[PDB]
Amino acid sequence: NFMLTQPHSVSESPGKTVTISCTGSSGSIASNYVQWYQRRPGSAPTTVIYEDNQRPSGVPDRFSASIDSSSNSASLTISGLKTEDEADYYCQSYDSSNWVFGGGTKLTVLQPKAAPSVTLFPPSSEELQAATLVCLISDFYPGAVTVAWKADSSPVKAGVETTTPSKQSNNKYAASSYLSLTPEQWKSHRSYSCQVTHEGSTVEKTVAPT
Amino acid sequence: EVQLVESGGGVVQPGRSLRLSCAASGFTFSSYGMHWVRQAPGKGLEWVAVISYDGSNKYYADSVKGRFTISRDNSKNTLYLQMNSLRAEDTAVYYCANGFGEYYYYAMDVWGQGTTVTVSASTKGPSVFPLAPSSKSTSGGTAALGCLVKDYFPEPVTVSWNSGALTSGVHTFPAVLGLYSLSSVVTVPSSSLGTQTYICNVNHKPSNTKVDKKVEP
Amino acid sequence: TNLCPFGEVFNATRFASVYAWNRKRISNCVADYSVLYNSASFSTFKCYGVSPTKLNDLCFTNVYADSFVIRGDEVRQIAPGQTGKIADYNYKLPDDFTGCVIAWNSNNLDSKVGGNYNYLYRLFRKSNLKPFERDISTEIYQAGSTPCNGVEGFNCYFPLQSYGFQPTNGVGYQPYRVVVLSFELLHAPATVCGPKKS
Ligand SMILES: *[C@@H]1O[C@H](CO[C@@H]2O[C@@H](C)[C@@H](O)[C@@H](O)[C@@H]2O)[C@@H](O[C@@H]2O[C@H](CO)[C@@H](O[C@@H]3O[C@H](CO)[C@@H](O)[C@H](O)[C@@H]3O)[C@H](O)[C@H]2NC(C)=O)[C@H](O)[C@H]1NC(C)=O
Repeated sequence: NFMLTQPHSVSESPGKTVTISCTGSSGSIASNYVQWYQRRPGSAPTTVIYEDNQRPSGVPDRFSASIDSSSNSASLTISGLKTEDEADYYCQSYDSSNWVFGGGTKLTVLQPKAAPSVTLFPPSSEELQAATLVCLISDFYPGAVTVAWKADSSPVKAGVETTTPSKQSNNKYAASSYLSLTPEQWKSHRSYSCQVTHEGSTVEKTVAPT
Repeated sequence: EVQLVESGGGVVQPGRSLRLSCAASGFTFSSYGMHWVRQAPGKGLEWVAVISYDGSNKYYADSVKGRFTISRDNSKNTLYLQMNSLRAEDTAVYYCANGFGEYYYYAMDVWGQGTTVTVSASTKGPSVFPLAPSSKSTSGGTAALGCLVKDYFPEPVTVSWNSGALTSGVHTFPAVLGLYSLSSVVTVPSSSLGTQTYICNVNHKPSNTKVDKKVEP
Repeated sequence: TNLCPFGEVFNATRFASVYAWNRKRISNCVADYSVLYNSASFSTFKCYGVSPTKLNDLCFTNVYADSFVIRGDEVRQIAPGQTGKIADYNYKLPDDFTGCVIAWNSNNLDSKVGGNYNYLYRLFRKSNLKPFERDISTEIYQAGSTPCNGVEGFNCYFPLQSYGFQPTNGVGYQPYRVVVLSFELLHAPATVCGPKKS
């Protein structure tokens, strides 16, 4: 079915301008009206753009949107960034009988950036006595981390994940993720890696379990 | 002042039924279309259903197609979402929203404040499993080490050592159903040569079951 | 019941070929627009120079309803500023268009197993159509430097070609019924009004 795909995260400095993309797949984004909704942390969503590029009354002119049928994409653009703009941003439209939301993009108004450090090891042989694995992440900013768990070299859907919380006065972030496994796959492949992707620079961030 | 206040259930057993209500005030309810949208913890927004101002047009997301059922009562100014056969993947804050402009519903305008529907269960305490360490000190002196607390309901299970080691990067728990579990990490830069003992004191609460384990490499 | 006959424009049994697109003038009536409320039954729904949510409180001198059939990948051309065989030679919207464009997949009506060939379009034209112009002539098109004497052949083409609407085509080659509402404001009294300022 028609799909809306947004980047997982984006971030810019106060006073600057950022742009969140919304590219359709299996259908044309320019066919039907595209909306943009803002959900601040803990709050309910609010409307910021309707009918491709209209602003409701009260939305500052820092917010702008457009369509690009060449790339099959809609683009929200926020100028003069302020810390109040930090939120999840969801684009929305519909294909026939189905109303579709983009996956959502967490916007972080930039405090310094820090790549995350990863630890993983599930040797609780007391658990194999009856095994769930552990992939720990800590000290990263901004707080948007995507982790892929690969049985051998193939992804799994048994992977569980936390909601990326903020660790006290550090103001940075630290998350944890667990997955139920069988001994076979960690023995099968040479590793059973757990990879973390943070910003544009995600060089490694993946330990090799067994 | 257009207001939407959802009211409805919270904690429910899988395979049961629950009836959400949305109370609309500050606009002519009968001339607007209404949406249901949910947001499972951690995940993004997902559309449930929409109903025309008439009640004559009803559409559903595929993932709720048969079980869920949207309805309204314009005399009571109330929107209803009947969800039978509740499963655990339907756990989310459920928002109710009106369509942009009268009648049309290609867009959402005002959203409610939501009701949180949790599908699950019995109060019970956890077990504890040790995480064994590794290091292989190569001028780094970084030996990470910790413990685990599996299947505990609810918060906040305390984890530490009750001693002089105050360098533990404790973490939190993923509330999923499909596990509930904690973890904590401790660092010993000497990579203790089978000497330093690390007790891991872990107290419960909803079952009064404090446990401890010793992490032996 | 001087209710504007919009629903009959949408639910008509027969639709015109795009080269001979049909125009129905809507006048001296109260505008319903309820057929536009069900966005799920359309593949594309866009207005221009007006919001759909304001139509019920507006008045116009005339409304024109233009309708026709084209194939799927050509619906994007029913918009201001577009180009292509439809927008150049068949149906051209002005740059300052004020109205709405509505379309839906009509494969279940306009495609036949052997292929439906009754729907035509103009392949060639000495020049682009001006906005809202219609061309139903069938002079042989001189594609080369050598003139034709009303005779077909190489570089001497019949200007109308036929769609091949077969129920198993790809959606880009399936038939789409299009309705184009244009809202006209003259310096004269309005005759078509939404139900909130009748
Ligand atoms: C083609 O459409 C016309 C116009 O009605 C349309 O119906 C919807 C499908 C939308 O497209 C709307 O934009 C539009 O109004 C049909 O004619 C009309 O149908 C309606 C509903 O069947 C009739 O309304 C009823 O009126 C009686 C009393 O007259 C009431 O008791 C009912 O509650 C209801 O309000 C309306 O009278 C009728 N008009 C005429 C002149 O017949 C038409 O049937 C349809 N044709 C086909 C082949 O589908």
